[PDB]
Amino acid sequence: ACKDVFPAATCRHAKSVGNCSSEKYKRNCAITCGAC
Repeated sequence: ACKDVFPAATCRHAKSVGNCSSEKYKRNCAITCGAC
């Protein structure tokens, strides 16, 4: 049970660079960062 709260535009931006470690863009965009 999860869903990306943050906008895809930002999410991808974090992943691209590899800032997935940061919680700021992990709790919301779980589908992207968490990969659930």
